[PDB]
Amino acid sequence: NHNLHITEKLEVLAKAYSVQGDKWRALGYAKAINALKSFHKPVTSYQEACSIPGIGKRMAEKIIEILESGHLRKLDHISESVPVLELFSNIWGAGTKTAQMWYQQGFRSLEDIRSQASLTTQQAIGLKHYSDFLERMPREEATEIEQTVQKAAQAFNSGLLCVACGSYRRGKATCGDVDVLITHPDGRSHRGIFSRLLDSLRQEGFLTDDLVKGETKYLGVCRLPGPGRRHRRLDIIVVPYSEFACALLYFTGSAHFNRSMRALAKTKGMSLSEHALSTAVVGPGRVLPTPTEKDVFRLLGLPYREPAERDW
DNA sequence: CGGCTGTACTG
DNA sequence: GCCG
Ligand SMILES: [Cl-]
Ligand SMILES: [Cl-]
Ligand code: NA
Repeated sequence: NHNLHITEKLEVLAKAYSVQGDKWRALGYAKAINALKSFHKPVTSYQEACSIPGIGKRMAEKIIEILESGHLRKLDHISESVPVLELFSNIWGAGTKTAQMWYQQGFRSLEDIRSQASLTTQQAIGLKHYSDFLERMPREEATEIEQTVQKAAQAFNSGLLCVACGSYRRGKATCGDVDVLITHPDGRSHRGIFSRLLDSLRQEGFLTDDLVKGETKYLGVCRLPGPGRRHRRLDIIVVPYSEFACALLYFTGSAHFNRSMRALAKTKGMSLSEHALSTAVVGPGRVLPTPTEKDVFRLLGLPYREPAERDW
């Protein structure tokens, strides 16, 4: 990580682009920043800069200004709105467009939002849990959340598999949120469970707010019982057994891992989703058999990677 | 020039 | 932003 002196300046620029909705430029910055964060030695030569994949002409030119001047002149033309747009867009359910609208309307603080903004149902929940949603949890707590869902689900059928995915499954010490993936080996007994499970978890007082209720995926808010507990983001997903491996892969991530794998599948005339690895349409396309995650890797001509190896 | 992943909610 |  011999990077700090350059990346710190780039991240400021990156975040500005992000919160103002210039997602593609922010992507380039993210990737560039990630590369610098993983190069063996500190960057010295302009040519050395280009030498790195993810860093090109313009990023090189910028890195050179940092190494020399110790300051990047672009960081001075960042709209003063940025901190407020970040503040506003950290409300779950409010993105760049909402943040900008609120800013235009003269709002500057969460007090302004609370007292004067018209909030969607999701945004009101997001504001209520503003601080909690910015907090990570120790992985031990993710374990408890998993078991809470598992115990509730297994009440309906002891054969149900319940797996917490995301950074938890990638073996991280802390987790931003928990995704519990649920299926049944017999390809059938997963049906019916979804709505009953949610209602059970709600009656138990575990689910405190619902954000999105989809057909097979729920997004909401949970809190474990007892003192000193925070509200945590929880998704619960139910999939037929045939999708298990692709869903494990997707819900495990990371984000960059997922997009890279999808990009690779596309180069090979395939398409990869949380549902299946398919032949490209580029009729509709054929679902390729993938009973395990290894199968997805092999079909893409990749050696298997354990969840901890997918933390990109 | 233009893709940069592919999915599924809300209202 | 990067890159084919
Ligand atoms: Cl542009
Ligand atoms: Cl595992
Ligand atoms: Na948000």
